[PDB]
Order: sequence, then C-alpha cells, then structure tokens
Amino acid sequence: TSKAYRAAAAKVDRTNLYTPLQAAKLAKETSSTKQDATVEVAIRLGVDPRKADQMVRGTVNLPHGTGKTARVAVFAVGEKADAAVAAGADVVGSDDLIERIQGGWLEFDAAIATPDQMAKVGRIARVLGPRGLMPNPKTGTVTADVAKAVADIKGGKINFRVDKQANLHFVIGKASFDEKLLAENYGAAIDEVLRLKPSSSKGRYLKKITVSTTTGPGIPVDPSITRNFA
Amino acid sequence: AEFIYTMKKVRKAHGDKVILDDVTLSFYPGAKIGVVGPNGAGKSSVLRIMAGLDKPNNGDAFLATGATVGILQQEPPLNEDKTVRGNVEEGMGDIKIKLDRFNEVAELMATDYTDELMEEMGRLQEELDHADAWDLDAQLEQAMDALRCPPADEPVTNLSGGERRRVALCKLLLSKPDLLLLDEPTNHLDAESVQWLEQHLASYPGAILAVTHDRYFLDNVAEWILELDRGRAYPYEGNYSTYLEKKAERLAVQGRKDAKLQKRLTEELAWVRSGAKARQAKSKARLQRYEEMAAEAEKTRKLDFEEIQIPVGPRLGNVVVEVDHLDKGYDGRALIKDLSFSLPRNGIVGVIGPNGVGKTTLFKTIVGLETPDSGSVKVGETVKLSYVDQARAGIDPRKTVWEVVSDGLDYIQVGQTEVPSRAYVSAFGFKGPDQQKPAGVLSGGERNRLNLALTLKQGGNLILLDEPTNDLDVETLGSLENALLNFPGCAVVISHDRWFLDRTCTHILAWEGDDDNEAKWFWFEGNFGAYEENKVERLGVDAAVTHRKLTRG
Amino acid sequence: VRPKITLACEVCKHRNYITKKNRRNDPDRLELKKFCPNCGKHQAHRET
RNA sequence: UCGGUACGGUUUGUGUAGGAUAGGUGGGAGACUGUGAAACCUCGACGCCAGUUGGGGCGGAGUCGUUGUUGAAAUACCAC
RNA sequence: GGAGCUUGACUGCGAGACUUACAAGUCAAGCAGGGACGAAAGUCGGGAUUAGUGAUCCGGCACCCCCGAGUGGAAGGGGUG
Ligand SMILES: Nc1ncnc2c1ncn2[C@@H]1O[C@H](COP(=O)(O)OP(=O)(O)O)[C@@H](O)[C@H]1O
Ligand SMILES: Nc1ncnc2c1ncn2[C@@H]1O[C@H](COP(=O)(O)OP(=O)(O)O)[C@@H](O)[C@H]1O
Ligand code: VO4
Ligand code: VO4
Ligand SMILES: [Mg+2]
Ligand SMILES: [Mg+2]
Ligand SMILES: [Mg+2]
Ligand SMILES: [Mg+2]
Ligand SMILES: [Mg+2]
Ligand SMILES: [Mg+2]
Ligand SMILES: [Mg+2]
Ligand SMILES: [Mg+2]
Ligand SMILES: [Mg+2]
Ligand SMILES: [Mg+2]
Ligand SMILES: [Mg+2]
Ligand SMILES: [Mg+2]
Ligand SMILES: [Mg+2]
Ligand SMILES: [Zn+2]
Repeated sequence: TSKAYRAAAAKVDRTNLYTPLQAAKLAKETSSTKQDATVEVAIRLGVDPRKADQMVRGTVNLPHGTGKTARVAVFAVGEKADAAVAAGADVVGSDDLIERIQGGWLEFDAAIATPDQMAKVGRIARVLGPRGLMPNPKTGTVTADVAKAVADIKGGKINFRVDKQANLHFVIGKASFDEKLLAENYGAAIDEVLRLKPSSSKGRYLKKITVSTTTGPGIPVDPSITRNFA
Repeated sequence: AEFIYTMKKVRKAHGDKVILDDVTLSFYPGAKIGVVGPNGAGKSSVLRIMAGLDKPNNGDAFLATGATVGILQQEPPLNEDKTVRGNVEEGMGDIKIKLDRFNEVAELMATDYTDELMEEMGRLQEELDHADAWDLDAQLEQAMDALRCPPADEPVTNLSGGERRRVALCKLLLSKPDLLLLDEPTNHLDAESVQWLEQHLASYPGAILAVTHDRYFLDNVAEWILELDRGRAYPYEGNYSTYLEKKAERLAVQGRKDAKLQKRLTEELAWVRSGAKARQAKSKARLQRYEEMAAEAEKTRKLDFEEIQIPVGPRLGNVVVEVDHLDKGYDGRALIKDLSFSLPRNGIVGVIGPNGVGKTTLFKTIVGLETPDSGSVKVGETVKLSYVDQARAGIDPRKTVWEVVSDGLDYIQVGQTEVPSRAYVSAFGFKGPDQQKPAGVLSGGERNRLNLALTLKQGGNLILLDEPTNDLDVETLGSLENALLNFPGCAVVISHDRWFLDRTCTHILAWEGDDDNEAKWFWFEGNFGAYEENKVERLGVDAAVTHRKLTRG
Repeated sequence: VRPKITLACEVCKHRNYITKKNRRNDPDRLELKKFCPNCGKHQAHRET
C-alpha cells in the first residue's frame, strides 16, 4: 500500500468485468492521477507454449501510434545508410557501431537490417541475445527494401510474444490519449491475435484479459464481447 | 489430474522369471518415487520399458504427450570424445545443431540467394530466445563446477569409475526430462556427490524414479516407495524402514499359510492310498481336489538364498605387504606422495577417500600392474594375492556365466582343493539353468557376485576388495561382511559406504590431502569410529556448503 | 523354453516367417536373411 | 468439522563479482514521504541458501530508484 | 569325424503316385522368382529314415484395402499369414 494506490483502488471495482471502453475510461482516471504512463494489457492465452505449433508470435500496426522514442537502429552501408536517416532514423548502423556496441553501448530499440550484410548481425547478436533485439524477418525488419519499415516502427509496430507461462504482454499507447483512440489499438490487437490463433488450441483461446497503468491497479475486462471496440 | 506415465495390465516376463503380471499404476508430476526390492527382482526391466528401450509382452504402457524421458543406465556408456564433447551429445544435443547452422548461415547466406534462406535463419534464431541458448559456451562451465567434473580437455578412456558417473549425470541433469529414470545412482559416488544429488533432486520439476539399494539416499529423495516382489508391485508410502517391516511381514503370513496347506496334503494323501472298500467308490471329486492342491503346493517353492563363502588360503607370514616411501602419479598431478605403512596379519583394512584420488592405483602397484615412481612395494614369500576389480574387466559379455568361471572344464581349483565348477557357481546363487545366462543379461547385483566367483578361486590369503558393496542388497551385503570377519588372512577394502566400514574394520588408510600438499595419505590403527574422532582432533576441529545450482533457471 | 518367435522384415516390417529358437542358448533376437515377397528380394529379418 | 474445485489477499526462490542474487515476463522513470541505524514495535512467519522482506507499534526530520557496474540478467514501484 | 563360407528351417506352384470308409496322412520329378555354396557339373522347400501332437466352432493380433444398410466416412464383416 501507499495511501494513494488505495485511492484508485477505491474507484475501480474488482469483480465487475468491463467493456473495452470503460477500461479506457478508467485508464484516464487511474494513470493520470500520477505522472505520464503507458497503457499495459496482459492476456493469458489458452495455449501451451511447450509445443512448437502453439508458439503465438506476431506483430500489428497501430493506427493511433504509441507515443515513444523509437530509437530504431537500421543496419545498412553505402548509399542505403542515407535512406534511413532521410526516412527518420537517428542512428544508422555501420561497421563502426559494432565496435562500440560490443564495448558496452546498446542505446537503441530495434534492428532493421539488409539481407546482404547479415554477416555482422550474427556477431552483434552476442549481447543482443537475451535482450531480444534481433532482426526478425516475420516482423518485416529483415527485408531488401528497408525504406518502408523505418517510420512503421515509429508508427507503433510493437511486437507481442507469448512467454513460458502463456501470458501475452502488449502496449496500446500512452495514457494521454482519448477513449476513442485507446480502444481502437485494443481492437486492432485482439483481432490480429485471433488470426495467429493456432488450430490445435484446446479449450477457450482467450481466457482472461486485463488492462493496467504504470502505477495503478488492473482493470478486469470482458473477453466475451469482441465486436464493438468503437 | 494430469499425468506423466501410465501402465495398463503390463506383463513382462523372461519365461519362468516373471517381472510384471497384471500391474497398473500412474505417475503424476512432482512425485518422488523410490523403487526398492531384492537383487534380480526386475527393477531395471521396469525402467527399460518406461524409457522405451524394451516392449512389454501383453500390455499397454505409454508416455503422455510431451515431457520426454531420460534414463541413467546402470552401466552408463560414453563416447570417444572429450569431456566437454561428452556433455553436448545430450542436454545440448537437439539444440547445438541449431547453433551449428546459425554460425553457418552468417557466411553461407551472404554469397548465395538471400530470399529463401531469410526464413531458414528466421525459424532458428527464434529458437535461441525461448531457451537462451546463446550461452552454450558458459552453460557447460556451470554444470561442470556443480558435479566437480574432471577438466574438460583430456580424454575419457582413462578415468575413475566415479568420474565416468559424474559426466553421465551431467548428460541428464542438463536435458531436464520430466520423467527421470535413475538406475542405481549412488554407485561409485563419494559422500559429496550423493549429498549434492540429494539437494538437486529435492527441488526438481518432474517425476523421479530411482532404484536405490541404500538406506539413506532414499530417505532424502523419495517419499513414496514402490516395491517389486515376485511379479507384483506394492505402492505405499514410508521411508524404507517400513519396507523391511512389510517384506518381513509378507513372508511370515505367506510362510505359515503355506504350512497349513502342507498339513492338508498329508491328511489327503493318506486318503488316496487307502483303498476302495466293499462296493463304495472313492469319489472323483476328491481326487480332483487333491491334484489341484498338489499343483498349488509346488508353485510356491521359491524360497532359497546362498551365503557368500570365501575359500581359506595358506598360512600367512609376519610380513604381508610393506610400503616404504611410495610416490606415484601420471602427469604433473601427483596422486600418492611419501606413503609408509605395512599391512597387518589377520585384520580388515579400509581405504577411504573421494573420487579420482588414487585408490585403484594404490592396488595396481601392489598387484604388479603398475610401476612406482620412487620407493618400492614389497610383498613377501608367503603371500598369494587375490584381487577383485572395480571395472569388472575379467568378465566378457558374450559368454555364459558358467564358462567364464570355468573354461568348459568340469572341476576347478579354488586353492589346493578340487570342487566341481557347477557346484561352485551354484554356491554363488547361480543355480539350475540360470548357469547359461550370458553376462549381458545378468543384473548388476549378480555381476558383483560373478566377479567374486572369477577372482576368489585363486584361493589367496590376501584379498583386495575394490568396491564390493556396489550393487548388492541388504541381504547379501550382510552375507559379505560376515564372510570377511571370519576370513583368516588380511582383507583390504575400498568403499564409500559409511555404514560398511563402521561395521567391519580394524585399520584405516585414508586420504587427508589439503590445498598445499594434495597428495598425502594417513595410516590409522583402529576402527572407523575412532578414526572420525581422531580426524576432528588433528586437522580441523569440527571442520573435517551451498548447493551449486547447475543452471541459472 | 522354445517359444514361437516371428520374423519381421527390416524394410517393410511385414511378418513373413515364423519358427522356433531356444531362449537360453539364444537370448538375443535372431537375424536371418530371408526372402520378402513384398519387396521381391532377400532382406534382413529380426524378431519382434 | 475434514477435504475438492472456482475466486481473491499475504508470502516463497540467493553456485560464481552483488543491494543474503526482482523467480519468470512486460511496463517504467519515478515511488512513497522515508530511522530492523526507529519510539510502544523491534524474526517469537520462515529463521536453513542470514539478514532484510515483518510483531504493521507510526512520522510527514531520518531507507531504496533511474546513473555508476559489479552480470545469463538486474535493482524502485506495479498489473502480469 | 573335422574345417571354410553361409540361412533353401524359401515366396508362387505342382505332372504323377502311395495309403485310405470318410476326415486326414505321405512322397514327388519339374517350371518361374529372388538367393547360398561351388571353378563348374550341380545340390539345397530343415535334421539317415519313421514318434515330438489336437478336427470344427468361437476368438486374438499383423498386413492387403474386397463389402460399407440413403450418401461421404466409420463401426462391423471378408481375405491372406
Ligand atoms: N535379456 C534377458 N534375457 C533373459 N533373461 C534376462 C534378460 N534380462 C534380464 N534377465 C533376467 O531377469 C532378471 C531381471 O534383471 P533386473 O532385475 O531387471 O536387473 P536389476 O536387478 O538391475 O533390476 C535378471 O536377474 C536376469 O536373470
Ligand atoms: N592410465 C592413466 N593415465 C593417466 N591418468 C590416469 C590413468 N588412470 C587413472 N588416471 C587418473 O588417476 C586419477 C585417480 O584415479 P583413482 O582414484 O586411482 O581411481 P579410483 O577412484 O578407481 O581409485 C584419476 O583422476 C584419473 O584421471
Ligand atoms: O572414483 V572411486 O568411487 O573408484 O574413488
Ligand atoms: O538394480 V540391482 O538389484 O542389479 O543393484
Ligand atoms: Mg540395476
Ligand atoms: Mg576405485
Ligand atoms: Mg550358440
Ligand atoms: Mg519351420
Ligand atoms: Mg497336385
Ligand atoms: Mg534359380
Ligand atoms: Mg559365384
Ligand atoms: Mg527340389
Ligand atoms: Mg530323429
Ligand atoms: Mg460346438
Ligand atoms: Mg452409409
Ligand atoms: Mg476394419
Ligand atoms: Mg496362397
Ligand atoms: Zn520387406
């Protein structure tokens, strides 16, 4: 307890499941009492991640963005390096960046590379292993024309990936947004998770869902009603 | 109610020797089951079904989906590579080739077509974050510090018997199968590798089976005893002091029930030999009940046991074995340094020390199979030497248990007498047509009994026991130690069993090396109980750890 | 003591032949080269 | 009363440098108004892998973040 | 009696006989497949020969994919060992 966490706990009921809009309504009335916040959604799936064909992994583009720094490290040499900084990449990867990441400077947020210079990716993934900032072909970060996904990672392509205990974790943007802006990222997330739903999922696929702030408690939302996120 | 392994009406039998018959039990995860029973009961034949190495005759036995099975065999094999290469063939075996391809695709893809190999490295680099397999250089270096493995750069052909078992446990404790199948894990392990494995199997996810004859390891790693009598399986709970109660009770209520049946045969055999009187008939419905009682009285006739019997040798002189300033080693590492002792006449001497410290090399300088560095070994004119060995090198697998003791000969020499060979091996329990089993099908508890038949027929008055208390159960462990106390010569024993040197010892030769010497020994005059009180008064009063986790998960 | 073993093929696993062996003189599974009519040629045959 | 299941609170994890080693994942630059170095309390949960995770006595004077690195990984706080 | 290599202790058949109330029992030249030994000729469908065994029914398992109670499947049935 903190004698202010119980103020927001006195305003949100625990047992009552809510609509996707009332979660975004109480996203404003719980987070914004404190400082700035990012809205957190935790989803417990109905899969078992021990098997191979139940590893739920995918990405989604968000329409209203997410409001973050997005320090994208695009890896390309030659004239392809200038295409990233013209597109909006602050630090463009090269060979000199390899000798300073291995020195202990890893201040970046993603890795969008080119298929010709992937030899340096396996050497730079020494310390990018447990960090999980590998270049992924399934999220479009490994592609030939790298002049597309630079502003897309800025645009809100947050990667969701199921853990060992079958718990998705995903952000739908900052807490300084509106109710019609938050619930559409909520609607675009779940509608693309169900496309990634494996065919061998026993039982109810979407068991329990919650929405939480950065300091306050979690909002129990109803997994049953998924049609009217607007 | 989710399970691991289920048996349904399993019946495995090697003909007359049944192992299972109409058995059914289920294994749930988190269970800590220790399986007990006498020697030859069938304990390793159960685990060779539960690992998928053998098939039951008429039954159903299947693992649940997922949760694979790793077995420790009773004689664990290895490969002809190094130690660091001996731990990657399992535990890292399914996952190092996914790293052997990722360091290939870093260079082979850069000159070939970069469009279809994009997902070929895609579905493998995403197999290196769920397991965190980037640290495969330094996960092996943690799993060797836990078991105190040998250094990982030398071969594995010349290792101790308890050093080969440490590198075989690392092949299974890195895999982490949810159904462990440990077959006699505390063989050849010192008092540290057992105390380590008690703590590691305490907090362990998954099901653990362990066929352990010893009384104190099963009280720490098990809480649910499974038993194998003649065919049946008796699951219950307790801590192994209740197993010897119930097997003593299951034979006292079966023994006198089979004595009431014997009196009813004598009352009925007198009726079938009494003759039919005048025109009455001897009823066929009592003849047909006699010949069913007479058939159910011969099937209960399996109650016998053979004692361990050492032949006596010639008269032993005043000088048995003298060792004066012995130095012994193989490399820059020195094992034995400046040792001076002399074996007594008519006593039992115990050799005590951890694994890989120089105990089998101490015998192999005495038997004349090594050569000392400095100092000499001196025997004497009277001593005939008899030597059992740890490796069981004399017994070959593709030759029957009879014609290894003999060589197709009828009568053998057991020291100035001629006993018949089949009469000699039947004095070692191998009776009837069990004398034609080869050495590959014998159990581990009766290769520790066959090795005593090969080497005690030398009839010597100096026997060198290199771990005889290895795979023996409680009935014949007491039969061995009662044959050493009545032995007239001198017996030297290497053993790790603390409650076996405490019972039969007169002299202790124990390793006491520390950080500045690492190669010194110590001759003590007394039993094992007085050695442990002197060990805590000379070096390190009340001083003669935390569990190394083997992994970061 | 002399059970009836059956000899399954090594390619197709068909059970083409049946015969007897001694269990105690031959504890392992017998291996013979026998004609397999499905394959049309001599294959190897362990037991089951 | 003794159990099962569903729901929610409190609490648990310590090879090796270290804040006895957040257990996992995700969010995160703030979180409370600060003395297990406290007054009634004061490890008499566990107490061993020993001191941080309670006996919740009170006080708006008095702990801790991010940085530093010292690591497979960190540090508050919190939903998961 | 001894030694070398081996699996014919074969799959598809069978002109003609013995014996015989019937049911069964027994012998078989030779033809093709794919093999073993042999330089070849050739021999090989267990053992010098005659005992070491049990009709039908009902079932079991393996394989072949023949029938599939409106249709597509399946359950069951059928063949061959
Ligand atoms: N392959 C085999 N063929 C014939 N008999 C066997 C075979 N394997 C084991 N046996 C016999 O069955 C018994 C079962 O061995 P088992 O008790 O499983 O070994 P352990 O004592 O290690 O459990 C042995 O005593 C052996 O005589
Ligand atoms: N032939 C050999 N060459 C080199 N080193 C050996 C050889 N045989 C044994 N060693 C080493 O000697 C050490 C001690 O073995 P030792 O303790 O005598 O075996 P045991 O534990 O059976 O008594 C072992 O660590 C082993 O590495
Ligand atoms: O490795 V040993 O148990 O023969 O000392
Ligand atoms: O599992 V054993 O009875 O051969 O020691
Ligand atoms: Mg065994
Ligand atoms: Mg030894
Ligand atoms: Mg033979
Ligand atoms: Mg036949
Ligand atoms: Mg005909
Ligand atoms: Mg031909
Ligand atoms: Mg030829
Ligand atoms: Mg012919
Ligand atoms: Mg005959
Ligand atoms: Mg009938
Ligand atoms: Mg139909
Ligand atoms: Mg069918
Ligand atoms: Mg036919
Ligand atoms: Zn075939």
